[PDB]
Amino acid sequence: KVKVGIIGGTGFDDPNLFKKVGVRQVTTPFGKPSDTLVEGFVGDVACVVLPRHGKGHLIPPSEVNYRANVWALKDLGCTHILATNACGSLQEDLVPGDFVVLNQFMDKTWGRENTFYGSKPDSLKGVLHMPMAEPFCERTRQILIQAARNKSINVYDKKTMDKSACIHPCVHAEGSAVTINGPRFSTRCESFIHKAMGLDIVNMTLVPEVSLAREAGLSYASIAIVTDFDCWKSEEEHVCVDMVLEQFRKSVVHVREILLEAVALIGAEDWTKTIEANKALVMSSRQDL
Amino acid sequence: KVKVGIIGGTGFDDPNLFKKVGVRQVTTPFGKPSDTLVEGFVGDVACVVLPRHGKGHLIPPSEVNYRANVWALKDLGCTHILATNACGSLQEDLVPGDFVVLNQFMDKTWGRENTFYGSKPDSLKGVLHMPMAEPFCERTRQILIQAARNKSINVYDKKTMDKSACIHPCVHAEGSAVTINGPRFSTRCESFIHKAMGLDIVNMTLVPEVSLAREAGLSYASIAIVTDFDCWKCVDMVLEQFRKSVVHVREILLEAVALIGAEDWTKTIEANKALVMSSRQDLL
Amino acid sequence: KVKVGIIGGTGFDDPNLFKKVGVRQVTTPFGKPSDTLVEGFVGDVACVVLPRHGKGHLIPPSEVNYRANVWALKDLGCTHILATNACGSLQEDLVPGDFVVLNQFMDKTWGRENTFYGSKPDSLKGVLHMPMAEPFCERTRQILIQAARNKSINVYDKKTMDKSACIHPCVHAEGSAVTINGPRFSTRCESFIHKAMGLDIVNMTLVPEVSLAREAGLSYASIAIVTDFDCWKVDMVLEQFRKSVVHVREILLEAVALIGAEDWTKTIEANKALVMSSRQDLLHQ
Ligand SMILES: Nc1ncnc2[nH]cnc12
Ligand SMILES: Nc1ncnc2[nH]cnc12
Ligand SMILES: Nc1ncnc2[nH]cnc12
Repeated sequence: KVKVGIIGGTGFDDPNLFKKVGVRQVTTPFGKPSDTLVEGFVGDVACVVLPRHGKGHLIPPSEVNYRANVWALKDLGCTHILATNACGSLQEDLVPGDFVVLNQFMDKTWGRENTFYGSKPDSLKGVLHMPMAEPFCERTRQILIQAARNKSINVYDKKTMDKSACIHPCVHAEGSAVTINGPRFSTRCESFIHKAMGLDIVNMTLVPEVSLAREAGLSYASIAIVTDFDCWKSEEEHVCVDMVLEQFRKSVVHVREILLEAVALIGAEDWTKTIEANKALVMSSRQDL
Repeated sequence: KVKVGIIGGTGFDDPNLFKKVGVRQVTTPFGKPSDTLVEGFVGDVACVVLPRHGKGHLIPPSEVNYRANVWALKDLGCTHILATNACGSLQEDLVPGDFVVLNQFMDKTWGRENTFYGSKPDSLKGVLHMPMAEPFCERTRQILIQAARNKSINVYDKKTMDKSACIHPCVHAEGSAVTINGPRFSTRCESFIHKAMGLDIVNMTLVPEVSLAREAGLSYASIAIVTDFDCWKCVDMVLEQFRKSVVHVREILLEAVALIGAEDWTKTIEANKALVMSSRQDLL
Repeated sequence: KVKVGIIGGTGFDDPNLFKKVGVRQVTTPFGKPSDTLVEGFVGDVACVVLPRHGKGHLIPPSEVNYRANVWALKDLGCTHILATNACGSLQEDLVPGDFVVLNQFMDKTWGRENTFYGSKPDSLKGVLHMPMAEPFCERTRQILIQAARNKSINVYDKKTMDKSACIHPCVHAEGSAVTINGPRFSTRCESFIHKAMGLDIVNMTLVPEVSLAREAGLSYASIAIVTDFDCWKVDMVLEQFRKSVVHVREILLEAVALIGAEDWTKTIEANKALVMSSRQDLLHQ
């Protein structure tokens, strides 16, 4: 059957999503995960929760062992990963309190281990060139959107709905993220350049987590929590740590509701062909073979 | 009391701007700084000078230990840092021989240690998320512009003056820089792309120096020397002009130190320190 | 005094361009190269070939030791380097099966050793700031283009010819590449941003290879093989890539012959003089 890993960002250190069955420590060919993993059940759906930044939020986005976290969830038999990401908005219609079910990204990270395969010692032998045109699992994306509908959260889809139909607080049914390396926030100059490229939000944690998930043969979807307008607007709306966590409290209640419904909706369907296609995509991407 | 640190770039490998009182061979948690630090006074204002690339200019931009350079100045009690940066112009009105008091940047560096904090080698415990919307100390920026005026150098502010005020050589009162990693210069393709993004100049050394200065609680301002047009558009004349630009910048730096020491900075220093404290993600 | 090195990418992990005269297992001051280097002759012209990814194609683009590859070729006496690079098209008129003799690039790589000089122990002493406005050797570019003409391969020059004179498959007489770090391909978002910038193709291996070749005082030119459209827009592509490899081999063999047919004394002089004039450490400025 299925088993859903949850990767919690800011505000989701120990989200108490179910009734904790146990705590498990996993070892990985790529090092230790950010923390031990909490195993349990949402309904009768197996679920495991892993905080991205560890215990007391001591691991910055740039130094998170994304390889170990994803592989640990794969090792425990996860078929899916749902992840949360706090983010700043680059557009007027994405406002604090909204959420975004991302479908695209632009990568500006560096110095992070972004692949399981290579020639280095602590890498799997081989060369893996994975396609990433649409880098998320689309079925799992639509689960997150449907979970929002089931919880009476407004859903805004810019592909068919105009900006006059956008009703806050809402889940944006698509969106593109630029992932910066951190730990600093962007300059106004960088923020305007990203905006001019058409990007919707900026975060620090999406990449390479999303890429490694696909490399691992797992279905991955992310829901971003809009906490601020980055720094392209007026000075009082400029992002800081205080502003990011201030918006978060009312949002985490709704995000947790979305995540819990999504896990149940995943367990209500058959994923046999999707899981097989995920694994076959990894094999067809090996260019050493 | 104020104490002004100066980080000298290309053309300032061993400036000797004042009668030196002493020299400090220091070390920091993040390693050795680029060279010995030279101590003296401009009037009654204490001043410390270090060459970004070392006395021999043997250290390329991506291998400069920016963390050690900023922290060594912090350890000596510096309240300000003034820095020079040689650059290429991406825009028609910024010509070789001009200067730019930068107020913005777009970062394309990689592989450099750009934060004092983390879970990394030598890094301090914690997670620091500094706001960087306007990344310089604005008071110190205006002191640089004011020093240029008192040195009879034309000041051009495109936001507030007409085109006819752009008389060369001039100090541009604002501007944005793309910081590339080096050591190679840009291709024509890259230069065209950076120009289309609206950037004013290209350089190799501003980042992470400016970021670490804010992390250290110090007021930072940069004055860039336009040394040529980047390749979106004879070397004996360019070299002679750069020598004149170095003379102009030495005089701006010396005047700037005196202007800084004429004002009180208690509030700004405390505000710099408080911004660091409120940026600790692990503590909130 | 002329000797042509060849760096083969995808489709050239086991090149077999000429009869192997000698097989060199070399080391460099910057590590070992991707594989043994094979020496031989194309006609009377000495030649050296090296698979960028190794025979097993086990080395991904970001882990290739570009320093060692370029330096090993130079240590063996090479004056030129011809390189192949598989790529995706970002433009309508560059169709799979076409080739591109590149003249420009935009670099989005990171974490790769991109210079021979510096202050670390595994680098040469000094600070080298190389100009790169037109980063390839123009004479060698034109030899690749002329080689395509001599082998009856269409050449499309957008500066000279009409857009309807673009007959496929063809060698494009110019073009710009974005080099991404890999190993993953681009997202649709990134592909559209790159296309919006005006870039022609996307690849993973051009940089820092082209930059190190100029640092080494060598004439470098690249021929890119369009294998697909990038995602702005399995067997039929494999058969199309098989045909592309055959015609790229023909271009490479002909280009070596054309290089050996001319005098390069002044060009080589200028290559070496550019390295020396680009030193900015003060005791060797
Ligand atoms: N403005 C911002 N930039 C990057 N990451 C963020 N996380 C929350 N707000 C952010
Ligand atoms: N064109 C240029 N690009 C980058 N750094 C420079 N320093 C001086 N000129 C430069
Ligand atoms: N689309 C693509 N992107 C990067 N490298 C490639 N090599 C072949 N096709 C490619």
